[PDB]
Amino acid sequence: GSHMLEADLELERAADVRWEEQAEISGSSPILSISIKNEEEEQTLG
Amino acid sequence: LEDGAYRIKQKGILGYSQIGAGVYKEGTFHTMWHVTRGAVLMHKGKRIEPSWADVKKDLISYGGGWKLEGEWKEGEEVQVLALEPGKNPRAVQTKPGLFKTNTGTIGAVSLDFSPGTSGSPIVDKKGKVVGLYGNGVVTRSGAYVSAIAN
Ligand SMILES: [Cl-]
Repeated sequence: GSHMLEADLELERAADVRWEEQAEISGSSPILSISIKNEEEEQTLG
Repeated sequence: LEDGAYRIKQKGILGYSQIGAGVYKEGTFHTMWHVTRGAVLMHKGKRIEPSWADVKKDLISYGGGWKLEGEWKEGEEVQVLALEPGKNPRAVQTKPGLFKTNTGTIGAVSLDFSPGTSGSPIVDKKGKVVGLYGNGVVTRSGAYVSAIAN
């Protein structure tokens, strides 16, 4: 076989695991993410 | 790796695609079997290997046994901390339901996010993870739901 990995699966940290108070108030809330990140670009790792 | 919720991205020639998500807790990364199928994961040049899986529950952990400790109880609301492809994280509060299946009766939330959200944590008011999004199961009524509890 090959000693190289079949697929490059990478992890990228995105959020703290916690209950979000704003979502309890309104039903839904964006989780402020970080500088403040205004948009997720899927194609780039971080 | 620090504790938290992560995206899982697969490289190809056009760049990364988000195939799912998971949770790092107490040294262990938790995600869905259907997402990685046991494949090795990388984080910032560090490899992590599969340690345990339950294909029937659609669960797999890397670098240790299952650490998630939340237990949902009927009537209680939870939050899906959704990491969808192309979107910043969003908390969505919802009340899971009980559904009948051939195997028994389960607690489940509606499949209201991208399939690429699979692995995102569903948390209780204590901030504990009661399950992960994206374990699609068929109910007796012929609905697909996202199972969290037996
Ligand atoms: Cl937990």
